[PDB]
Amino acid sequence: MRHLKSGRKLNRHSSHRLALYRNQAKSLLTHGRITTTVPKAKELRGFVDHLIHLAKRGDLHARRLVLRDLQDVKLVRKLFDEIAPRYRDRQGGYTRVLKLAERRRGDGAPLALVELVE
Amino acid sequence: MKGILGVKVGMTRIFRDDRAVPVTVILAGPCPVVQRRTPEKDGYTAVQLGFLPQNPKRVNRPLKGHFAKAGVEPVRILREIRDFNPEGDTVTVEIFKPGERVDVTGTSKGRGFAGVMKRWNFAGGPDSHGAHKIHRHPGSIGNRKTPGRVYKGKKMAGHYGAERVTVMNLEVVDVIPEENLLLVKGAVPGPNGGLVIVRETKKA
Amino acid sequence: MIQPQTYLEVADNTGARKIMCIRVLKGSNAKYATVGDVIVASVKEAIPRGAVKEGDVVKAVVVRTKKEIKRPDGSAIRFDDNAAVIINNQLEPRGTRVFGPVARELREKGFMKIVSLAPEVL
Amino acid sequence: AKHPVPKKKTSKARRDARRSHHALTPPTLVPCPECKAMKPPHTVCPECGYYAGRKVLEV
Amino acid sequence: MNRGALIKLVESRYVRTDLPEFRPGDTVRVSYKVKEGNRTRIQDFEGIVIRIRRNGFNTTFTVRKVSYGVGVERIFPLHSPLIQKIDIVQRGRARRAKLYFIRNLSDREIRRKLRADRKRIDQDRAAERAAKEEAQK
RNA sequence: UGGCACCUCGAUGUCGGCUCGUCGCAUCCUGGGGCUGAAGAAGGUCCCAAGGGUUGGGCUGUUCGCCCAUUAAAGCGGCACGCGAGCUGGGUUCAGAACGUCGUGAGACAGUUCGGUCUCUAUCCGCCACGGGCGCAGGAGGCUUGAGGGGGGCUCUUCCUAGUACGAGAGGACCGGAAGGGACGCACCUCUGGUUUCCCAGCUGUCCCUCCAGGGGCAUAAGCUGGGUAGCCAUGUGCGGAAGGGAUAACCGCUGAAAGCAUCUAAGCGGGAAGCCCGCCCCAAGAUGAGGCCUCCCACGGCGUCAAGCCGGUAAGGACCCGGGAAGACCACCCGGUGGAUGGGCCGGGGGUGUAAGCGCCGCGAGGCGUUGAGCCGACCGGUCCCAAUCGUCCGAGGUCU
RNA sequence: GCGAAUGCCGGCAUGAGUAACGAUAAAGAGGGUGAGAAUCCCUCUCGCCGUAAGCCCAAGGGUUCCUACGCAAUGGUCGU
RNA sequence: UGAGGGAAAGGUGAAAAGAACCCCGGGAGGGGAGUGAAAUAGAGCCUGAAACCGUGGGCUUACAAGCAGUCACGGCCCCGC
Ligand SMILES: [Mg+2]
Ligand SMILES: [Mg+2]
Ligand SMILES: [Mg+2]
Ligand SMILES: [Mg+2]
Ligand SMILES: [Mg+2]
Ligand SMILES: [Mg+2]
Ligand SMILES: [Mg+2]
Ligand SMILES: [Mg+2]
Ligand SMILES: [Mg+2]
Ligand SMILES: [Mg+2]
Ligand SMILES: [Mg+2]
Ligand SMILES: [Mg+2]
Ligand SMILES: [Mg+2]
Ligand SMILES: [Mg+2]
Ligand SMILES: [Mg+2]
Ligand SMILES: [Mg+2]
Ligand SMILES: [Mg+2]
Ligand SMILES: [Mg+2]
Ligand SMILES: [Mg+2]
Ligand SMILES: [Mg+2]
Ligand SMILES: [Mg+2]
Ligand SMILES: [Mg+2]
Ligand SMILES: [Mg+2]
Ligand SMILES: [Mg+2]
Ligand SMILES: [Mg+2]
Ligand SMILES: [Mg+2]
Ligand SMILES: [Mg+2]
Ligand SMILES: [Mg+2]
Ligand SMILES: [Mg+2]
Ligand SMILES: [Mg+2]
Ligand SMILES: [Mg+2]
Ligand SMILES: [Mg+2]
Ligand SMILES: [Mg+2]
Ligand SMILES: [Mg+2]
Ligand SMILES: [Mg+2]
Ligand SMILES: [Mg+2]
Ligand SMILES: [Mg+2]
Ligand SMILES: [Mg+2]
Ligand SMILES: [Mg+2]
Ligand SMILES: [Mg+2]
Ligand SMILES: [Mg+2]
Ligand SMILES: [Mg+2]
Ligand SMILES: [Mg+2]
Ligand SMILES: [Mg+2]
Ligand SMILES: [Mg+2]
Ligand SMILES: [Mg+2]
Ligand SMILES: [Mg+2]
Ligand SMILES: [Mg+2]
Ligand SMILES: [Mg+2]
Ligand SMILES: [Mg+2]
Ligand SMILES: [Mg+2]
Ligand SMILES: [Mg+2]
Ligand SMILES: [Mg+2]
Ligand SMILES: [Mg+2]
Ligand SMILES: [Mg+2]
Ligand SMILES: [Mg+2]
Ligand SMILES: [Mg+2]
Ligand SMILES: [Mg+2]
Ligand SMILES: [Mg+2]
Ligand SMILES: [Mg+2]
Ligand SMILES: [Mg+2]
Ligand SMILES: [Mg+2]
Ligand SMILES: [Mg+2]
Ligand SMILES: [Mg+2]
Ligand SMILES: [Mg+2]
Ligand SMILES: [Mg+2]
Ligand SMILES: [Mg+2]
Ligand SMILES: [Mg+2]
Ligand SMILES: [Mg+2]
Ligand SMILES: [Mg+2]
Ligand SMILES: [Mg+2]
Ligand SMILES: [Mg+2]
Ligand SMILES: [Mg+2]
Ligand SMILES: [Mg+2]
Ligand SMILES: [Mg+2]
Ligand SMILES: [Mg+2]
Ligand SMILES: [Mg+2]
Ligand SMILES: [Mg+2]
Ligand SMILES: [Mg+2]
Ligand SMILES: [Mg+2]
Ligand SMILES: [Mg+2]
Ligand SMILES: [Mg+2]
Ligand SMILES: [Mg+2]
Repeated sequence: MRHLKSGRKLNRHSSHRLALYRNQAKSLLTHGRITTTVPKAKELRGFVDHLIHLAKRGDLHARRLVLRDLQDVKLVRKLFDEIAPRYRDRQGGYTRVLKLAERRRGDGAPLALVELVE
Repeated sequence: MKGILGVKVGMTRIFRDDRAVPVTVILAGPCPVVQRRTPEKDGYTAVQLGFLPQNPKRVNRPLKGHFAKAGVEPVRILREIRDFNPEGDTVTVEIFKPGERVDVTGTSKGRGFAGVMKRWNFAGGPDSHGAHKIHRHPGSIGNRKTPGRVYKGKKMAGHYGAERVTVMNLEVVDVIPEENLLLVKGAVPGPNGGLVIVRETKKA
Repeated sequence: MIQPQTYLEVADNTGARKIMCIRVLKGSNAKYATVGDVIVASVKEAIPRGAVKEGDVVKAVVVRTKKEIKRPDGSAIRFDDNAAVIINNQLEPRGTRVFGPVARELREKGFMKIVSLAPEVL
Repeated sequence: AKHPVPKKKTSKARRDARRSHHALTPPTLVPCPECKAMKPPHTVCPECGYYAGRKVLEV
Repeated sequence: MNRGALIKLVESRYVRTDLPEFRPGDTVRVSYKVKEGNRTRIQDFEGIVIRIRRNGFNTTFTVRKVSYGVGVERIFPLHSPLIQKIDIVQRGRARRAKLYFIRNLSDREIRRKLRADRKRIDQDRAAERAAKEEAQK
């Protein structure tokens, strides 16, 4: 009855949810900004902020913990070598979520526009 | 009839001389009184308390604007505690004494649209032995032609919980004076954060 | 916490080894049975040369359960297997050597000759 | 044909009364702080684009 | 500060935090006891402790022992007034902190899976406290 | 069990069981009382009393009935022999087949046995819950009395009085007190035990990242095993029934004529039950009989069929939108919206998991040691404005009459 | 000469914006075409079959094959 | 499979004189303009009913219970000197 469970259940199962966050992490870290639905985004921010806080260390083990959920070495070296320096003067919350209008025609779902903070 | 506004903060065990007591720590702090009733004005003669502090900008002022007593308006429901009579400033915990039986009236947890087996403790059909779809159903709800209609209160599914629930005859274990806390003996209605009123139990 | 159709293991030397209890003596509908509780058991298997044969309907007291005994100080205790001692109709054990450990609630619930007979009372 | 069936048909005073609740509400339309068009709150003005920051792409 | 461990720290002003920390190894535990009116006869109880469910003030642990062919295990609150809790042989090697698998196999192969430690023996004998500084001068 | 054949042959599903109840008393117990062939206990019978209970099993398809262990009791009935738009199909009322009997035979048997399709969508009334509109004769924010309605309305054992009264003795109370239980109901997760779906660790096979190492996917919609915090529960914990008042039924009376005596009654006054109403708790002013109290705002800003009942903004307020919540199907309720800790991230604490990767040493190697209670963290509790509630928009009385 | 025949034929209702939308193998993201894209084309990830959910024939079906132009109708939604 | 069973589907206008052209709209669909006696005579288009679905006006309904009707009193609205 989830009297305290956060969850964010998304009409999928566990491996589809974790592999979905694996896919949106790669698609958000490849091009920066992203556009998706709202409840997938409002929990995906808690995953990408976890990856960037595990990118602030950079000590050969947190690299492996980034590689547990980001299987592209070229994307991880781009993450550490192009994203990790310019966020070091910011403490937490490295991702902004701004809701987008003009909902989809076939679905009627509200849109979310989620990008890296400048 | 002594009473206080309180709020659940959690429960634990205390240790007496031989037996442990499943206490509930409960924060019944300094409660400002705002209004007294009168037999010559309303008759039932209760006293209106309010307890937890509010910054004066979320108010809307039919509420902001009570007179001299408790100019700083509280947050929660201004509960009248049914013929209790303080001196006029506030009601502390030292009105209560350890070893007295105190009533706790709060607001229990609503389970949502709770089922009939979880709600009214039925038995239902078996899992095996050919049972089509009866595994959690209540079953029969009446009779044929006479009487016809289903009687009122047939104890079916609905909103179980989220109502005002009174748990009675709780003995006071310990009093904390510096933070104005109470230690009742377990089974308080309400979640961590649910406001209660704590009266005197009768049980004469 | 033993129920109907339960195989209590006899911790006594009255001949019985494993018994099956049916009705608990507490009231109208005794659902469970704690430690220190008089039950009625039929004897399934016995050792020879004993006064308790197979199929006897005797009374007993429960001395060990796998379900815990909750001591009133907050503490608790569990055992390894269910055990009973063959009591009579006048609350006296028929055997003069009880096997293994027993509980402490037998003392405060009446029985002294059983607890004084048990070697290591827990 | 199976276990639930309508015994009698619903008339105009009952069909045209059960439809009375589910009607479309007018969507709230606050003015855009830069654009001279209407838009629902807490989302992007489709011509403004958040004071021309992360906007619908301009030249 | 309305809720949390500062309110739950007020009812922890009688805590007994001088008793030593212990991993799941062999130990002996004495306890107060009330029987026959008088509160005397503290009782010792050795064995291997299985589960360490530490939770704030009201922590719990369970000491199992083999007693006359019967596995008897015991649920202790660690803060009720038990006098001494001294560890006989600090075996340990708790690869699993919840070693519930022992209750199936009751035989000599307990200590081949629960081997004697060396580390806590080393800082135990190195932390033996026997430094005669009291009234030494 | 019958008799009748009055609606039902364009059909009203038949026995039994499970779940779910409700009602009557002609009461099985618990509560009172009279009589007794009532010495006491245990009894028998009758009157009042339906408030609450009426077990767990074996046998047969069984209702019933016979036995085991208990209890104070394992009551009798109705509600389409309650209940198949709830379920079961064991028997009977389908087609197969066989046994015994009858019949030349086909077949039949209120005789026996094996097997044998039980029909997803609620239109209206009813019921359980939650809402929208309007009303409550000015508009709102709260607090709250209670006309009325349901829940609970249990009950046993041990000890003192007391081995006293009584009885030759065996036996063994009434009155009152103390403690502990069996079932049911409410609340909680601190103790005990569960679940906890990717929180942690280990492991097998294959494939992939990059060869080693280290990782990822699949083997469930968890790949298996061991744990597992918060939350949700009971197997756990704390409570409940009352204590007390009034009128009472059966019954026991006081005074007292009719009927100079007598009499509980004809006037009156009493005692007298788990029964009734009080009392406890919630529901509750849609109790139009629409209650009561505190606080905020209020004449025109134009004119009728005149203080809006002809209209546009607006005061108090409310609504839309967003963050959310042990609040929740949707709705609704509650806390916030830069004057903020409401959610996410981070930090600190609690807690789960158990010595992370890498380095150095030993060993041919699998593996073991120090770095290390380290590394990893879903919820529990605080702090931090780093990000998201930015901007905002729309309704809203203008104070009728005796 | 119609109101009945569980009459027939044609239209429109109730059921109702209700059930369902057809194996619980699984989708996500960035560009392009286009007035209009969760559904069309390309690219990067994830999953499924792989004694087939792969390939080759005979049955059977009869232009369903390819290209170009379009969405009147069909595709259990949209669809360029 | 086959023997066989077996439909519905007529109407513009005298003459297509079948709506050139402008605008919205992707198109469809129309709004104008024009032909036409008539364009609610617009291309399966003569007349075009009823069931059915709506829009606009008058009356009445949020304390009343009925196979929904009839009679009476009254109020409101619309015709008629
Ligand atoms: Mg949460
Ligand atoms: Mg779905
Ligand atoms: Mg809830
Ligand atoms: Mg069940
Ligand atoms: Mg099933
Ligand atoms: Mg079936
Ligand atoms: Mg009736
Ligand atoms: Mg209508
Ligand atoms: Mg702590
Ligand atoms: Mg009859
Ligand atoms: Mg006749
Ligand atoms: Mg019919
Ligand atoms: Mg029939
Ligand atoms: Mg029949
Ligand atoms: Mg009677
Ligand atoms: Mg009788
Ligand atoms: Mg009696
Ligand atoms: Mg007697
Ligand atoms: Mg009754
Ligand atoms: Mg009854
Ligand atoms: Mg039936
Ligand atoms: Mg049926
Ligand atoms: Mg039925
Ligand atoms: Mg059958
Ligand atoms: Mg069958
Ligand atoms: Mg046959
Ligand atoms: Mg279905
Ligand atoms: Mg309904
Ligand atoms: Mg309402
Ligand atoms: Mg109220
Ligand atoms: Mg009332
Ligand atoms: Mg009423
Ligand atoms: Mg009542
Ligand atoms: Mg727990
Ligand atoms: Mg748990
Ligand atoms: Mg794969
Ligand atoms: Mg595969
Ligand atoms: Mg899987
Ligand atoms: Mg799978
Ligand atoms: Mg007299
Ligand atoms: Mg009388
Ligand atoms: Mg009387
Ligand atoms: Mg009386
Ligand atoms: Mg926050
Ligand atoms: Mg810690
Ligand atoms: Mg720890
Ligand atoms: Mg740490
Ligand atoms: Mg963390
Ligand atoms: Mg932490
Ligand atoms: Mg999670
Ligand atoms: Mg948290
Ligand atoms: Mg928090
Ligand atoms: Mg702080
Ligand atoms: Mg006709
Ligand atoms: Mg019909
Ligand atoms: Mg027809
Ligand atoms: Mg709907
Ligand atoms: Mg539906
Ligand atoms: Mg429906
Ligand atoms: Mg559906
Ligand atoms: Mg699906
Ligand atoms: Mg896509
Ligand atoms: Mg796109
Ligand atoms: Mg584009
Ligand atoms: Mg897609
Ligand atoms: Mg061919
Ligand atoms: Mg074909
Ligand atoms: Mg073709
Ligand atoms: Mg083409
Ligand atoms: Mg198309
Ligand atoms: Mg289509
Ligand atoms: Mg096109
Ligand atoms: Mg002309
Ligand atoms: Mg025209
Ligand atoms: Mg025209
Ligand atoms: Mg037409
Ligand atoms: Mg046409
Ligand atoms: Mg003509
Ligand atoms: Mg026509
Ligand atoms: Mg209309
Ligand atoms: Mg009325
Ligand atoms: Mg009215
Ligand atoms: Mg009438």
